[PDB]
Amino acid sequence: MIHMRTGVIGVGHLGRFHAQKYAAISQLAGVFDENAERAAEVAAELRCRAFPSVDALLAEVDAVSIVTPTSTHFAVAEVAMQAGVHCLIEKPFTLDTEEADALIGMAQERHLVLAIGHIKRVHPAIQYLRQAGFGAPRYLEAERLAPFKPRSLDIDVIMDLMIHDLDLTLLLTGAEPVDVRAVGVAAVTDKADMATAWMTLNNGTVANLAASRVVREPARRMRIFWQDRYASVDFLNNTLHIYHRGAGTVPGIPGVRDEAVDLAKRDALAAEIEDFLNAIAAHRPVFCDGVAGRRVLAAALQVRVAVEAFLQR
Ligand SMILES: O=S(=O)(O)C[C@H](O)[C@@H](O)CS(=O)(=O)O
Repeated sequence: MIHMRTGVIGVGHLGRFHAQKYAAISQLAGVFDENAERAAEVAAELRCRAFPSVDALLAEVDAVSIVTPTSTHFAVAEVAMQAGVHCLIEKPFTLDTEEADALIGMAQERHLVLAIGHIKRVHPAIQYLRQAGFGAPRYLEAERLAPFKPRSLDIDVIMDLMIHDLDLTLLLTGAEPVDVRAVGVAAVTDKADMATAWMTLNNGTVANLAASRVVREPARRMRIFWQDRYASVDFLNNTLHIYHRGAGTVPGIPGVRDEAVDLAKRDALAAEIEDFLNAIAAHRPVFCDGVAGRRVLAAALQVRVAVEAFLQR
């Protein structure tokens, strides 16, 4: 438990979970939401305050999570940083890279920790693969497929789904995109319901990333290819398999050993929030800062522009 005054700005569906975590691991002053009823129920459930304004929240805390709609991230984070308050912003960072540039600048001027909520970085399989030190993968192939739900029309297939694997790509490789091509399929509306991007980075890595909001059953998978290894990750079922050239148990693939990696299930959002607060308190680097958030944001905008161009021809 960290000794820190914390708050959440925006306590809808996911903001409430942020608030639960902060209440468990820090001194949660309370919450603010534009819908007063909703803040009031969140505060009643967590036994914190429901604040009458964002400013009165900010007066009583050192750090906040910002879990408001993406188009509001800039204005809210601007107010929060003007008050010298550190910020964990839910992904995606902002709507465009100029807002992200401005908040990075204001954060540096204020000597504030700026973290973006890119939860997939703290997934147990990704942590294990980073600690294995395999180097930059040469090829990544990923699928993020979500069933159509009443709210799916507000799911941006690139900015809300694919951005996870775009970010993972940029992190595991440490490289920058040189070429982005993409296709999209729009069934319900003019907006893509599924998209697939083919990204070439400046170290020669290729990422082949699919996302959909209209599938039957969920699917969250990533296959990763190095020169001497193959990693298969089921994010949903929390499983990891690593193949190397070996001693013969794998059917249909000769001369390879499949190592089933024993992954522990942990609370990802609790992990991300503890990391944010430790970064403030120890001055150590946070799991995903503003710079990385903007990197993936620029890539995702490239993908989306390509997708909308495909769909419009
Ligand atoms: O089980 S795995 O996760 O190892 C791969 C899948 O079986 C297959 O759908 C895709 S692949 O094997 O051709 O890359």
